[PDB]
Amino acid sequence: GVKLLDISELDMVGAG
Amino acid sequence: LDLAGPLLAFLFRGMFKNLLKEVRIYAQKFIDRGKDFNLELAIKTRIIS
Amino acid sequence: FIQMSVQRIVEDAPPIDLQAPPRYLLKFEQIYLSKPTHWERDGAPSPMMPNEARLRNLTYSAPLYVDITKTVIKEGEEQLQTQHQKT
Repeated sequence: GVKLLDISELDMVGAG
Repeated sequence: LDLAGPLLAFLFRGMFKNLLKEVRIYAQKFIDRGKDFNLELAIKTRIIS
Repeated sequence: FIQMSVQRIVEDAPPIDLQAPPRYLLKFEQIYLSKPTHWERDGAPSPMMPNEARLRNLTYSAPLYVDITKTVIKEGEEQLQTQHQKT
């Protein structure tokens, strides 16, 4: 099954 | 009755196929150059999105 | 669709095999979604509410990440398996 990630585990790689 | 689920699955199949084709092309390009491809640049995220 | 069919579409995809020789394998294993978030021009994630999506003409979307194991064999009878978490 698909796991859920919280917003704190989203690294700021989308900005780099 | 194809609802949102089967329908979106049908699209996601073709789009994931196209993503795998894209990373195949990129990885073959850079392997034939003799050097290791960066996986993160191989992925064109805008296919699915 | 989200909980099961996406993971199945990923799992039944054939792993990618590449040559020049240096053999490369790619395999996708596990799937992740976060709650629908939005990055502004600063690239800072924030939880996006549907009213904001209606108002600012955004798409109420959640990013999708996948764990990817690349197994490279340099025809030396060794396999280096490097794992990228949450790609």
